[PDB]
Amino acid sequence: DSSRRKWNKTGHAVRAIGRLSSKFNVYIKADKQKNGIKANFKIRHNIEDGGVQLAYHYQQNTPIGDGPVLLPDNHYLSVQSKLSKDPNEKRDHMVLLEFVTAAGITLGMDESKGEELFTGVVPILVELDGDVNGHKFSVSGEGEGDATYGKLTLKFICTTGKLPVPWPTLVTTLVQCFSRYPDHMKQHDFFKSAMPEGYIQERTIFFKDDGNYKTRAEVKFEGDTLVNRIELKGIDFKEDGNILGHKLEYNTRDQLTEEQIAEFKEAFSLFDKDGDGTITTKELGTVMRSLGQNPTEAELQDMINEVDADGDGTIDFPEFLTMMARKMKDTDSEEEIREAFRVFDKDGNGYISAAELRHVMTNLGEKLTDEEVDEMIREADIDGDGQVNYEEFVQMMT
Ligand SMILES: [Ca+2]
Ligand SMILES: [Ca+2]
Ligand SMILES: [Ca+2]
Ligand SMILES: [Ca+2]
Repeated sequence: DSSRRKWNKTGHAVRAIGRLSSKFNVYIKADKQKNGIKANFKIRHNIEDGGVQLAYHYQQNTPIGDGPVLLPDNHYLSVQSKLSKDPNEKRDHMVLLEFVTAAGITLGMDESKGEELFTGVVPILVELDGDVNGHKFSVSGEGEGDATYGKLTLKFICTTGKLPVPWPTLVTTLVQCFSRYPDHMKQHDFFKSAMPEGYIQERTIFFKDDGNYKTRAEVKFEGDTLVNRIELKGIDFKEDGNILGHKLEYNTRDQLTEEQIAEFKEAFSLFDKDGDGTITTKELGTVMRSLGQNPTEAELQDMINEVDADGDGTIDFPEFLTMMARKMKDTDSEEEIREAFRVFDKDGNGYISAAELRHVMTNLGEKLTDEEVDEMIREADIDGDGQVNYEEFVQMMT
């Protein structure tokens, strides 16, 4: 089991570097000329019997009123969503709990008049009129937002009967003014600064190998209620694809196992060489270099920033756990592991020998004995040739 733990560990570190290089958040930038903002992000929709349907989002927001707004430096929003059902509700519907937090600006230490409209709980009304491939529909929703906690609680109904697209594909269209901006980032909250007059939010959402939604929404106060009024047009969908075919998973209740957390702590340790419970840009750097990469300082800083939910400048184990729960496609993961193979196979002969394995594991800070190295080789060596080929490496690293 201990040669297997060493392979487990190594596979997890290789995958961790890939995930630290991926972009899962909502990336916001200023658009000075338009007195607003742009955003881009990808949503990974789980496909019921396996796989991920990507939805590439592009976004622009512009103020409705004439007053000055806050134009942000580059940052992101991190969103966690739960979709559920009301067992009493006979209409086609969705119950949504969401938490949204601004991050991506590094404080490096542990901890608008519009903003005043958000200091407590605010009631919300949502209205959507859609047309996807000529299928006309309407959604109505109501709830509350509490921007102190970044929290949204809403129930939505399809008021025209059965919803012709899956509910998860509408979540992003169905009030980013309820994001929680940390105290060090209040100057960057464009969304609240545009209130009460509000903003227009426009998106195009490209479902890969399928159709697209284009949306236009007005988000503004009407008296004390924050209202999101939306028109959605979807075109070029496949009648048989994941959207019009209802092939998408509703809720992804999918928490990590105890063994998996156990395995992820061992991977964490391989990064956290000083043992202080944190991974710094330097520690990440050292691991990346022993795996044949040459990241710049700014690239290390960006990688940590992508997962540094608390903005303290380092990755702690909870942050690491969130990151390792990030899905990469079966075939994404794949270039990482190929790269790793080429790094392990020092002479490039297509086999990792025991001497080459030792060399790398040592540089990864496992000091192994002659026997421990042969134990690892034997574990992976399916064809018995005494060395590890690509196909055998894949088996161990996945
Ligand atoms: Ca450390
Ligand atoms: Ca952190
Ligand atoms: Ca070799
Ligand atoms: Ca072999």
